[PDB]
Amino acid sequence: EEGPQVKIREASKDNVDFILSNVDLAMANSLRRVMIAEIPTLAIDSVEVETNTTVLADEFIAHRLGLIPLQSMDIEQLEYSRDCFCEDHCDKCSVVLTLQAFGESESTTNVYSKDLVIVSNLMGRNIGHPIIQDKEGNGVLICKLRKGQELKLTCVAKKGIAKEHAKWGPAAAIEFEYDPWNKLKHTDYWYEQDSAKEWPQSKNCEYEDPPNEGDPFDYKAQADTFYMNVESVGSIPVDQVVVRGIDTLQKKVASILLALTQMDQD
Amino acid sequence: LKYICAECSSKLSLSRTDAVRCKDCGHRILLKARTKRLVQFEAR
Amino acid sequence: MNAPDRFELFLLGEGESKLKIDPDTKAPNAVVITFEKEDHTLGNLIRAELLNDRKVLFAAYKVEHPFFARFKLRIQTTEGYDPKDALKNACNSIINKLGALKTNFETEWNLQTL
Amino acid sequence: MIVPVRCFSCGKVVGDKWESYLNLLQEDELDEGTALSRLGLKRYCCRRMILTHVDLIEKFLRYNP
Ligand SMILES: [Zn+2]
Ligand SMILES: [Zn+2]
Ligand SMILES: [Zn+2]
Repeated sequence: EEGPQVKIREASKDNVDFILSNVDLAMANSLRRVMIAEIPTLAIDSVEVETNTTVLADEFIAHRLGLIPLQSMDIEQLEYSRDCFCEDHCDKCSVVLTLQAFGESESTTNVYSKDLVIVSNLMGRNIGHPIIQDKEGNGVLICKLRKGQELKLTCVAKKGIAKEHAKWGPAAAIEFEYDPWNKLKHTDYWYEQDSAKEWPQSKNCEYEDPPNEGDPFDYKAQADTFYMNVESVGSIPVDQVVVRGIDTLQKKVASILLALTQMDQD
Repeated sequence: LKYICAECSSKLSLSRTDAVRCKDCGHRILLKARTKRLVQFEAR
Repeated sequence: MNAPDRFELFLLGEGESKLKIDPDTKAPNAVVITFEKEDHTLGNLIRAELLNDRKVLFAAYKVEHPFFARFKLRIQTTEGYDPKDALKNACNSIINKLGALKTNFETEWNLQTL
Repeated sequence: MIVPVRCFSCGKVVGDKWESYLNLLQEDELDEGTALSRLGLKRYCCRRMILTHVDLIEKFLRYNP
C-alpha cells in the first residue's frame, strides 16, 4: 500500500504466521494487547440450573460452560446487553441455548458441547453455534453422568470483552519477536562461558542478516521488523482476529479523537 | 414438604409429625429436595 | 468481597468524562490529559506517536496506579502550536497507519492457501 | 475432578482433547510426549494442562446417590 507491510509466512484455520514490516514497536505491542483482550466475543454469561444430580457442583459446571467457545462471526451485528433497551436480555443482544442430558446406558454417559441446543431466535446471524474442532465431532467435554444422573439447565450467552473475563478471549497465545540477532541490544545475555553456544538460535534468524564483528554498534537503529504468530480459539477466524483487532484499536483511537471534537463545546 | 432417602432412590412427602424413617427401606437418613425456585449462575 | 466490578476497566462511571484536559502549571505551553478507562494499549501508542512530531518538546504517559484503569499523558509543544492539535495529528496518523495495515493484511491474506 | 476446558496460561481449548489423549495412549500405545504432540499441544503450558491432570470424576461416579 504505502505504510506498514505484511508478509504471510504460514496460514491455516488456527494460526497465522506473518511478518510486520515498517511499524513502531508501540503499535505492534498495542495490536497484540487488543488482539488478546479487547475483541468482542459471544460466550455463556448466565446459567439457570433446573436439575443437577451430577457429581460436579452447579457453578463448577457453569464456569466451564462459560469457557465454551461459541460462534462469534456476526458478533458485530449483535448488541451488548447493557446497551439494549430490553428487560434483562432479548434476541437482539443474547443467545439462549439449552442443555438436557440424562444417564441412559449402564456405561458412563458423557455430556459434550454438542449437546447444547440453540433456542433463541438467531434471525439470520451466524452466532451461538459451539465450535467443534474435535475429530469425532463431540467438542468440549462438559460433564459425566452415571446411570440415573440428570443435568438440565439453560444458558444465556451475551456479548463480552476478554478484558472483563478470559472466557471472551478470541485468541490464545500470540508469538511475538523482533530482532533475532540482538543488534538493537535490548537484552544483555546471561552466560557462563560462551554467549552464543548456550543460547538457542531463533527460527526468525533465517529472515535477517547476521552482524559483522568488523562493524561497530548501530546506535541509530530502531525496531521495524516484527515476527508474529496469532493463534485463534475458534470463535473468530485468525484473519478476522487480527483484522478486528486493528479495527478495534482504530475505533478506540477514533473515540478519543471524537472526544477531543466534543470538548470544544461551550 | 417432601424429602428423599439417602441410600435409596425414593420420594417421600412426609411433612411434620412423621419424620423417620423411609418407605420400604429401613434407614433413617433423610435428605431434603432441591427448591423449585431456580437460581442463576454467572458463568465466570 | 471488596473487589471492584470488571466493567469498571472500560465502562465510564457516573459523570466521569473520557478526557480531562488540565493546564500544566510547571512549564509554559504544557498540558496534562487524564484518559479514563484506558491502559497502556492506548497510552504507549499515542505517546510514541507524539515523539514522531518534531514540533513536540515533551510527551510522556503514566499509570499512577494499576488498580484503576486510567492514565495521565503530559504534552509540551513549541510556541504557536496548541498541543491538542498534536494529539489530534498523532491520533489521525495512528488511524491511517492502522487502516493501511488492515488493507495490506487483507490483500496479503487473499493470496494464501490452507 | 474433570479435564479443564481451557488452558490456564494462554487460553487454548484442551477440553476436547482428553479422550483423544487417552486413545493415543492406550490404543496406539504411544508415550505421553508424542500423544501430547499429536494433539497440537506444542507449548508446555497446555502440554502440562493435559499431562498433569488427574481425572477424579471417574472415582466420583462410583457412588450411587
Ligand atoms: Zn436485549
Ligand atoms: Zn429408603
Ligand atoms: Zn497454554
